[PDB]
Amino acid sequence: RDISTEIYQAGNKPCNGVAGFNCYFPLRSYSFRPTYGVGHQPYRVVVL
Amino acid sequence: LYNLAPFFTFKCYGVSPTKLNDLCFTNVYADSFVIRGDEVRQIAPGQTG
Repeated sequence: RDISTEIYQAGNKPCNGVAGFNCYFPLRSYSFRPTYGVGHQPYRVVVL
Repeated sequence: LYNLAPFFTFKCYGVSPTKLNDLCFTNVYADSFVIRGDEVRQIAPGQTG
């Protein structure tokens, strides 16, 4: 389990402080819009 | 082109950044034009103007 939110960079050193094609913010948001179908609807997942 | 120096604006949304050589595509389309340096940020989808 990892919670660090530093700028992702796989070999791109100068990304510190800036974004780009080669470096993004590591997180992204789920939409879960009501209009979205079963292929994109939010699924409660519990791995036992 | 990955290590080329004078590339200034390098911002895209589509695919994985450094793994682009590891997933394989079907066809590649290249679009070329010239725009003012002020509104280069405007080329991204989502906004208007």
